[PDB]
Amino acid sequence: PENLVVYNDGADQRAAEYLADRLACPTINNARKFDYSNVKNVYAVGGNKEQYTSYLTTLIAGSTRYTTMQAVLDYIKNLK
Amino acid sequence: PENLVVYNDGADQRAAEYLADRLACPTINNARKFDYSNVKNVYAVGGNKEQYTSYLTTLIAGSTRYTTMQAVLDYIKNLK
Amino acid sequence: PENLVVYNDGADQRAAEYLADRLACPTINNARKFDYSNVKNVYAVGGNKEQYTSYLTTLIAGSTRYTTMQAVLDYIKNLK
Amino acid sequence: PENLVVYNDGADQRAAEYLADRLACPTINNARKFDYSNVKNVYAVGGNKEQYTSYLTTLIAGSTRYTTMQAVLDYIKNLK
Repeated sequence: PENLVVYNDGADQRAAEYLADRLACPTINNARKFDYSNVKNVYAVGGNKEQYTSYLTTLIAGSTRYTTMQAVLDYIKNLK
Repeated sequence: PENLVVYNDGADQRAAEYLADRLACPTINNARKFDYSNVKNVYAVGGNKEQYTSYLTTLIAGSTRYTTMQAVLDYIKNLK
Repeated sequence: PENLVVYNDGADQRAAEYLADRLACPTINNARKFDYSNVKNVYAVGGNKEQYTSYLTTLIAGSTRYTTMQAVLDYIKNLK
Repeated sequence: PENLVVYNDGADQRAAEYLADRLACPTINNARKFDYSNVKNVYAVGGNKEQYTSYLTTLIAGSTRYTTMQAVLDYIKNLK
């Protein structure tokens, strides 16, 4: 209900756990059927918006697994 | 606010993700400072109760990483 | 060249890391193009044999992610 | 015997798996007692050299989990 990070099976879970560390919050596998309606900030890591809940707040993703990870690190480093 | 699974760095994350799959819920690393007061069911996987929040509901843990995993599988298999 | 554990993206990596702990060996993601010809024992965790190298020695897999994990634990517990 | 990536429990495994993807090779947990003498290139991700085998070839590590990950991405991106 404050922050949640969602990811799909595979390399993107890696990036998601780094984001979850910085935000001090939980992660969730997108394959798990879940009620996102009461989560304040829903972050998605990797892929496209259509894969995720319509309650998504922020998508962090690049062209590859490596650039998705770079995008997360950029996001983490530039938080104020 | 329904279910959350907490784990410590290492092998226990493995067991936690299996439990989170069965419960269709998020996981959280115990190193992340987090407010557990509004979570209905807090599950902890591995270790002892003193490592975790006082809002803990269910600890699933054995003597080793392998028996902790066995305990989680037992828990999953026997849910009705 | 003694032991190697191979897995596919997702839950099966979890089981593979438990097996790799017991065998004190490396793991490899099956998506990585790799030369298996010089590995003495090739273990695969989850799925079917057709997914993996023809140098496969032992497949440990069940009907589900949970029973694949059970099969690995059985294998670990019963080693002499 | 060509490439192997070693890591310690925790966040550094994340970076190690990205490196292993790029190099198409296995990963190994540093807690596993292992014979590194016949591996051509031994990569370590995170921490200091004293934690790892003396057969280590390349250490990729920063001041934090996040900068260790950045260092791996830099390494991956700049390979020719």
